[PDB]
Amino acid sequence: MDTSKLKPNDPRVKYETKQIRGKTYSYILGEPAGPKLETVVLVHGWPDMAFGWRHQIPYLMSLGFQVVAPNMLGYAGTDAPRDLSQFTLKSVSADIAELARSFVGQDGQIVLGGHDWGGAVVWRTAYYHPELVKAVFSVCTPLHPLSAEYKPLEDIVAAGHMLNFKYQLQLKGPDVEARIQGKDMLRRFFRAMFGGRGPNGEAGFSTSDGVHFDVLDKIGAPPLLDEQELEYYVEQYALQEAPELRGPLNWYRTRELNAKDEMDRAKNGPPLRFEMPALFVAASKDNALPPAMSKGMDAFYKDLTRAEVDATHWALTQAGDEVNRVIGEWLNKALG
Ligand SMILES: CCCCCCCCC(=O)NCCCCCCCC(N)=O
Repeated sequence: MDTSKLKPNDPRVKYETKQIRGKTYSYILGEPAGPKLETVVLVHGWPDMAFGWRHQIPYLMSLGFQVVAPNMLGYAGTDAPRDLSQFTLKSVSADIAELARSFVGQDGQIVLGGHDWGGAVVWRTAYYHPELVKAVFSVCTPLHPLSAEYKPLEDIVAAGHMLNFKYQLQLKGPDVEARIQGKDMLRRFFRAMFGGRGPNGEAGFSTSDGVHFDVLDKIGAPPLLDEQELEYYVEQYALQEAPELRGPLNWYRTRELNAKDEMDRAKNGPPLRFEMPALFVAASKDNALPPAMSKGMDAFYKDLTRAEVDATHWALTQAGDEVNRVIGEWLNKALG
């Protein structure tokens, strides 16, 4: 079995859809080499897609795992509902549970893995659906406690707090959705998000201000995507109806809806408490999700393995071989 990363439209995997909780979900499905050990479900974040797991998918297949990597709500071939309540962490966790059980049966279990917003999804999925999740891991995204209060992010950052998330104000508003439309702008956006730079070192993205629109036309080739990977992201994002980023950006519009869900759990539901084997892979150079943010995370876990790779936010690809090894060795211990 060939273990190198997926290429665009790689024939080693299948590309399918299923109706899941009223929505069409598209996904990558890779079948195990050998008798199946487990089914692994992998969950990307923003602005990624299932292909963001292209280093992990064939690796995990070669280890004996069936792999299901959906394009998440809003992305590529998956529906983008207009109703923001579909985008909450609880509703998307329920989508993941139904999709998982459509492969493993209602009584089955999965290994669950996430990155970025997907990392937040998978911790919530393990909390909402402990019947289903046998082991869970996240790259970059630490646990965050159940919301006990709702405060507008504008007020939080105006008091000088959570300043690494201030870019979420721009993303939640109209500017990015209105300006990044069509394949020409999508192409410049992805050159920016995957590290391309301008003639005087201009960056296309900052955690303080979000997308730097006025440098996008000067951004050069991204070091973290090759030319056909970049065009694949453009083509797949162009599957969404214009404005193409409405779906992905809806992940920034749910702070109040998620707070409503989680204030109820903070007062009446069970505590945030993970009894199943868990792994957290921090990324040293992620400015949006810095390792120090994982502070007192260990207190919420019976069995948390920690790792840290020296990589940017795009650790799944930039450090794909290292992340694969960390996951495989942890999974081997967790399952054995
Ligand atoms: C822990 C609190 C709850 C989870 C919050 C997760 C926030 C996810 C998110 O907003 N990710 C977007 C980052 C932007 C990529 C940066 C590209 C530029 C580059 N790295 O080259």
